[PDB]
Amino acid sequence: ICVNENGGCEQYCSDHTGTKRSCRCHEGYSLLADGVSCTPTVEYPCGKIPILEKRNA
Amino acid sequence: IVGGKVCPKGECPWQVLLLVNGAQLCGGTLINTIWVVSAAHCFDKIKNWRNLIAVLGEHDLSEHDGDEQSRRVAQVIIPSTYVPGTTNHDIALLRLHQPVVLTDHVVPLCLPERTFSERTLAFVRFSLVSGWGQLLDRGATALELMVLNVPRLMTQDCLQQSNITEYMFCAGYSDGSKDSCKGDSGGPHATHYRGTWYLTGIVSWGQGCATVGHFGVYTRVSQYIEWLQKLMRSEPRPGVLLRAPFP
Ligand SMILES: Cc1noc(C)c1NC(=O)NCc1cccc(-n2ncc(C(=O)Nc3ccc4nc(N)[nH]c4c3)c2O)c1
Ligand SMILES: [Ca+2]
Ligand SMILES: [Cl-]
Repeated sequence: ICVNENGGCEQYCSDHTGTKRSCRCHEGYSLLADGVSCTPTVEYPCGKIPILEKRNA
Repeated sequence: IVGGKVCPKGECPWQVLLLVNGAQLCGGTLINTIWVVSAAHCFDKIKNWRNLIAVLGEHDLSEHDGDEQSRRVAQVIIPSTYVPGTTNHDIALLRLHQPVVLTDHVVPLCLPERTFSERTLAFVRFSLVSGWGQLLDRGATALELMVLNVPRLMTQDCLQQSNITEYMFCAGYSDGSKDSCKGDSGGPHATHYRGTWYLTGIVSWGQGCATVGHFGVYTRVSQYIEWLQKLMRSEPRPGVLLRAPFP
């Protein structure tokens, strides 16, 4: 699943035996209940630009 | 950087400037509060390993605005497979003496998982490259941080359109108009995917820049994720330079 469309994951994707897939998030993010989306858990998560994130807050 | 634009202050918050005796040495990329990724070749000629400084939150080198944060470089880790004065395995992992403080102007770039980087990021066409390097081949370096959007080539396509190994990739333009350049080595090639930016390349080097028929060469960071991760879990060792086995 992970090789196509990133498995639908916003960030990291792992295949498991069966038609199974688990998405994961980097440190400083948590996975939402959709099982795909990652939301920041800290003020300055990696790979986000604060002055642009605040321009859209 | 040739043919780019000024990176608006705070929009490249992972960019690092490396100094040796106050002089511009190279760029780098912040990946955590104490870890910077740069290019191995930046360190081929260092005599006094204790005068290396990393600066975060830099933008205009002509002024001090208070967002800058300077740290001593405590460790420079280079793969065993890197040969000084060459391009293959051109990567260094730098440990800072004290963490930087994350702020609006100081933010790490995400170091991706290998699978994600190989399966997904490697197919994102355009990525950003940045630095205070030369604005033209054989020209003056930039005083304000510059940034350039460059497209990535598959290596077969690089060779046809021009030794590029599996540890590198080509990106940029073959018309001499837009490129990374001397002074940019070690800086980030950052790739956006679904709202977040990731480290996919390190500015390496070549003979001159913005040369018709030649693309910029980048270290393929996906080959080093496991190597980097293991080192970031390790305790520091006495002596700044450390050569670490690769793989
Ligand atoms: C062992 C050894 N034997 O011989 C040498 C030569 C050795 N090593 C050192 O002298 N190391 C010292 C050292 C430190 C820092 C920089 C440099 N340094 N010097 C030149 C450049 C450069 O041209 N860079 C660059 C960048 C982007 C580019 N994008 C494109 N298209 N082209 C590009 C080129 C650079 O980065 C060298
Ligand atoms: Ca400044
Ligand atoms: Cl030492």
